[PDB]
Amino acid sequence: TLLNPYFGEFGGMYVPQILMPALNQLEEAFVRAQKDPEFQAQFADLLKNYAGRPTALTKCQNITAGTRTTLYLKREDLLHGGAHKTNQVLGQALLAKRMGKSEIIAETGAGQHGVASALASALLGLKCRIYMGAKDVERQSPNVFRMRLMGAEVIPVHSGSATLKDACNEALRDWSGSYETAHYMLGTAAGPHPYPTIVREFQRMIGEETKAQILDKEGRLPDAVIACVGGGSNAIGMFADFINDTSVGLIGVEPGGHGIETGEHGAPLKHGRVGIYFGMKAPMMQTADGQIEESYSISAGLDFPSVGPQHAYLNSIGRADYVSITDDEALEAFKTLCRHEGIIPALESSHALAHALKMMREQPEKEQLLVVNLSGRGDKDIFTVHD
Amino acid sequence: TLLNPYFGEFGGMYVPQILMPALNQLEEAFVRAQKDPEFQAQFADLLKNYAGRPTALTKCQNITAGTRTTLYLKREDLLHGGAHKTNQVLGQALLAKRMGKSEIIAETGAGQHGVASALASALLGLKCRIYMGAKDVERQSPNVFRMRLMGAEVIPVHSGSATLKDACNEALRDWSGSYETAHYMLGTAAGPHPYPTIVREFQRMIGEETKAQILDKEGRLPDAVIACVGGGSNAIGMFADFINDTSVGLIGVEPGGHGIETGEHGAPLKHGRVGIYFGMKAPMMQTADGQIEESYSISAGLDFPSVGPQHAYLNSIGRADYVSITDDEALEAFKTLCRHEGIIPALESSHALAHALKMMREQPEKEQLLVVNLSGRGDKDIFTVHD
Amino acid sequence: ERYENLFAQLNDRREGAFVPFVTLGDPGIEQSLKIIDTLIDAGADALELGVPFSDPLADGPTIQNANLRAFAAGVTPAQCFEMLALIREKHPTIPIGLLMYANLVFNNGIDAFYARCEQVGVDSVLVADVPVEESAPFRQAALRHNIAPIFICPPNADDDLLRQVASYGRGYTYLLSRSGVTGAENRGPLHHLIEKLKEYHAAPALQGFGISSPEQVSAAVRAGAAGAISGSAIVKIIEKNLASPKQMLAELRSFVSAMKAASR
Amino acid sequence: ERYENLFAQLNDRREGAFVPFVTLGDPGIEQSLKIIDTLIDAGADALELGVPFSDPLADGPTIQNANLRAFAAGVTPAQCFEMLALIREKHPTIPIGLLMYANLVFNNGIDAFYARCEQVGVDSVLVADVPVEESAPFRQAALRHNIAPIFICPPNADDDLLRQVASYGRGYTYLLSRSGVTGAENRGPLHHLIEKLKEYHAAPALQGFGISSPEQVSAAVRAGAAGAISGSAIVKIIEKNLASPKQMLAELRSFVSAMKAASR
Ligand SMILES: O=P(O)(O)/C=C/CCSc1ccccc1O
Ligand SMILES: O=P(O)(O)/C=C/CCSc1ccccc1O
Ligand SMILES: *Cc1c(COP(=O)(O)O)cnc(C)c1O
Ligand SMILES: *Cc1c(COP(=O)(O)O)cnc(C)c1O
Ligand code: NA
Ligand code: NA
Repeated sequence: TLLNPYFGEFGGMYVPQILMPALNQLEEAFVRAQKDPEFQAQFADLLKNYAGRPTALTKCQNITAGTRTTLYLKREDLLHGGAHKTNQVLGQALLAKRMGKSEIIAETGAGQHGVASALASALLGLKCRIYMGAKDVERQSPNVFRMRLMGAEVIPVHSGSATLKDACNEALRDWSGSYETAHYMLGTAAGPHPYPTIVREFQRMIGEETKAQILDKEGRLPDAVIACVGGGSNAIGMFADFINDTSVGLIGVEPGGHGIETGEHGAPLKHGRVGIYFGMKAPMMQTADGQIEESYSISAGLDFPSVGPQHAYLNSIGRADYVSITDDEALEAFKTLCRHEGIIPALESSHALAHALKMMREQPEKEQLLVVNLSGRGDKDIFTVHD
Repeated sequence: TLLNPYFGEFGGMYVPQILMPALNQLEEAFVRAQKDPEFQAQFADLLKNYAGRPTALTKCQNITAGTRTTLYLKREDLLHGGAHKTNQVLGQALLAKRMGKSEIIAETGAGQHGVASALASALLGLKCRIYMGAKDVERQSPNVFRMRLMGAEVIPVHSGSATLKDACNEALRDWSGSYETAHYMLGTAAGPHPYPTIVREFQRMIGEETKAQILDKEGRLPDAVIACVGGGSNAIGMFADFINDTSVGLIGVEPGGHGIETGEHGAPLKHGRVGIYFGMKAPMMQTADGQIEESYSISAGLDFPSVGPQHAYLNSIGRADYVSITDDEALEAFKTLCRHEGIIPALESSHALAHALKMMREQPEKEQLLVVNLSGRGDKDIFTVHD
Repeated sequence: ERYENLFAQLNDRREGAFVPFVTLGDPGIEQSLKIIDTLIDAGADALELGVPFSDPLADGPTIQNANLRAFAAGVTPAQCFEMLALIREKHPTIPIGLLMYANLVFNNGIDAFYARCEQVGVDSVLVADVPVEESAPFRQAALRHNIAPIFICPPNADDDLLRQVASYGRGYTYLLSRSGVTGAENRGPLHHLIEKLKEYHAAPALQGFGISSPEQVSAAVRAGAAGAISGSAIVKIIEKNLASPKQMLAELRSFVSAMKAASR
Repeated sequence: ERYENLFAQLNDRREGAFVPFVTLGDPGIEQSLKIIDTLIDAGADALELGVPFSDPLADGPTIQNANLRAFAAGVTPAQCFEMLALIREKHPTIPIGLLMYANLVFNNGIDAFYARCEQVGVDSVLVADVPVEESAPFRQAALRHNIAPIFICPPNADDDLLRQVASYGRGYTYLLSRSGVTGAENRGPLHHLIEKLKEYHAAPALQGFGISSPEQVSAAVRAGAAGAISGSAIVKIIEKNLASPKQMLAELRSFVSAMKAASR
């Protein structure tokens, strides 16, 4: 390969031999595209005029009242589609096109990655095929209709636990015999190389924009940047540009579900076990037998059974810290932002906000310049929180 | 008054004597605010960093394929809240504050103006009271919960037809005895002066941004700008900056429901009759007895029983043209944008897009530079179109 | 000159005016005609009659329901004028004032509306949603057809407003005792406005809004007002007795008689 | 040197190898042990045995359902090794190859996995989701415990891949006859790879994927391959007869015997 498939001990390229040429092709088209000004200008154009780039950085004043904390929010909820996922897919769709490919395959859980993949493919004339665990298709009706309305083929996966895990499997199965005309649009900064590197590089805007923005608004880098971690995309997109700024703390927030102690969570990086699956060596929701398990969270989008290799690596060397947040904790952060700031946050993002609120509430006299990545919109979650 | 309450024959200030001092106060605080750089800089700040201003202008390439038409879309669907309504409320909330007021009263039909009023009030520490016709409260559950979640008091109006008409009544009734501490945040460019003038001036960004944007992208003003007209806000916001550019055509699109011929529509400006109601002299959905009637449309947001006075005036002198679009026509435009462009448009906006599609499809060899105001997002309408 | 003679007569008697209000056709054309005759027979000096409107935005719950009840019986404006023609043929001297919303007078042409009022015998017209700033056409048409254009003098009225109301108005000056909408629910110091209106030779003031007890009408008169208008207290009796028309009338008489007595 | 002797024996007979595949514990531990003995008794030259995995991403519907059926019976990896120990105690010479997914060998430590294989009598291990680029630890541990590390030679294989597979691999070279996943559903010209692998002294090629008819195994042998592996065609028979275990066995024998004959 041209780039290192690993981040320390994590990553790799654990896919059947048949798919290796596809990963080598993809890697090389990415490196070329990255050095191609025509590609860069094309991606930048789609990002600006079609998606809404750059996104705002909102100073939440009311919320931090009575404390010495200053909190900003990366407004990824204002991107087209309602989530940061839109950045990633646009670039990957252009990559598929650069490769001479005209078919897209996509895995999805809460349906947010599928909607994103579907809109990108519609816009760029790609044939989109999307796999969704049957249990998620029954659970995520509005996203399924949105996907179908945008031309995408939605295909229910009934194998295994009929959820994300199984949808991912099906996509790689499909890809193992269709790679020659179709590209696999992976949904997060995980999976086999070059994917974790590509999704990151295609999510970098977030942290790159947050830097210039905070430097303009406060003339200083933040004390810390916080982001939820389901798979790792929105978090690494934020973290990326701040990694070499050692004074800025990086905080990844994993879903705690009903509590770590109950085993009903989605915190593999911190409470999981290293294993090899989905073309990756990384922390995982696993049984004692090494059978792959499911990730639980009140938020559907934070249910990827593992985490990105770079995160597991940033945690290993101490560059970044990973904590968790329960369902109730996320519910409260969600409630509070609605009421004091007039912003309905995705329940995914709410976990990140919940940690920032903790940092504040716990040390109210501590001077802190905080930025939380509001990866998505919460209009989605109105019913769920309501019940 | 300081400004002319009328636009030709339309407008006026038809409210009980008790409310006249409130309209005079409001008018004067608006004129002052307009000349106040501190206000302007504050409104501009909220607009940029909290709402997402400026919005994109998206060239729809696929959709116009096979024709000599170039179509752009004002991306008001990417504003915070999902609709252009957010611009208006922020300024009016600052106006209420300038006035020493700390209470907000708001009328709403589809619930979009209520959500907007609610988020603005939450953000600026105003106490928000919202009236909604009972039939709309039963019909618009997600918006009601959103409103309530953002701190607003939602109050069902059971009088009359228990819809918009009646909600508007209740708000003016309330205001007639609370004006001293509360401001009435009217939802569109209609009602008694100074409201049509204020909502316009606070919606001007749209057309002002579209000008610089198209001038940059095409080096020419558009041949025409198209926008849906329920009450008139999004349309006048677009039109405003182009009024003195006589070469640019202005196209207002009214809902046709099942067909004008069936009487089941919401096209008063063109198929209604001039009357006096809601503090206004303007075209209206009326019976032969002058009893106020309801406006019908597949889209809930285009059900304001009348239209703005300036529109009725721009139509009168020939400055702007108003046409209508049926339910099916809007359904088709909605479908087409989803499939070819990856954008789910509000069913309100779809009426505007539907007319642009007509102009194209009907004269495919005609060279046309068109801009459609995509006033809002269509995630709202997924279920409705689905059924 | 119905109001003119009524006020001169009441002045000689050192008496105030009691003016009840009802929606025409509430709860039915026939019961309403019967309600109106009972109103007069119990001592009403004048009448304030509203024609059913779809959006009575200056009225509280009681009068709102009065319009709903009328609507349910199918009372149209055409029917109201027919009712008014008959009420006049029955009572030659009593001042008849109409409570109107703007669309209803503008609908068939403002001029044609005031001509119909004349033809029928209406004495005045108060258009609830037209301030003095917008009264010109209505004022002009009223005068042209010998109809007294009624203006509302609010508690927050400035001097220019007082001076306008006093020059334009005829019949009587509608003096609000409160902010808000109609309703006997919220009870309403009007001495200054009363003296100033007198100074400008305005029409005799008639206090309206909240007047529900005989005590209230005696105080209006004591403060210098020429009389008082009561609507919701009146309409509430109709609401209270929809299942017993005879009791409605009986109760209507009792309240109006007790109310009229309070002005003497 | 189980594969070594088997291939030398088959070469002297100018015969190809027939290697059926099944998931251990499908549809039950006992029926599976019975299925495996029937497989051997009907003429299987070797065995490819998969241990139940939650996410078999290189397998089509048939084998997917094979893992589901095993899971439904509660077959754990520990149970599989117990089954394998017994199969070996029953059959001393037959080559036993395991079809494995990566997490299952890495779970309790890669080294500890290959030691267990030795202890039990396993002859080889194919880790379905580890390309040659990532085989190092698995390859090394296999050799350390006298286990033949099996590599997959795909149809799109370049020369460097062919040269890698030939130097690292032991036992047999898994030659894919198709792209895609396992399934008798899609039928798979492999002459070039076969000759090149021979040139590099690779392990005898065993064609796998799509092999469902005796005609297919005779052709593999004719093309120069040392034998063929068949899984889905085999497992489909188990699926077909879940309600009749006796017929399952009877049908298993019939197909395997007809398949073995095609290599002779
Ligand atoms: O119910 P009240 O006694 O508070 C008042 C009754 C007066 C009815 S006349 C009237 C006057 C002004 C605006 C609306 C009206 O309906
Ligand atoms: O069902 P087939 O006859 O197409 C193939 C069977 C071989 C099973 S062994 C095997 C080999 C590679 C990857 C996954 C597997 O399960
Ligand atoms: C898609 C999704 C996620 C899960 O995110 P990764 O960034 O891939 O961890 C998080 N937040 C939102 C809003 C999402 O829609
Ligand atoms: C609120 C609403 C409207 C109705 O609009 P006016 O601009 O006031 O006519 C139109 N479009 C959308 C998306 C809306 O939400
Ligand atoms: Na995870
Ligand atoms: Na309208």
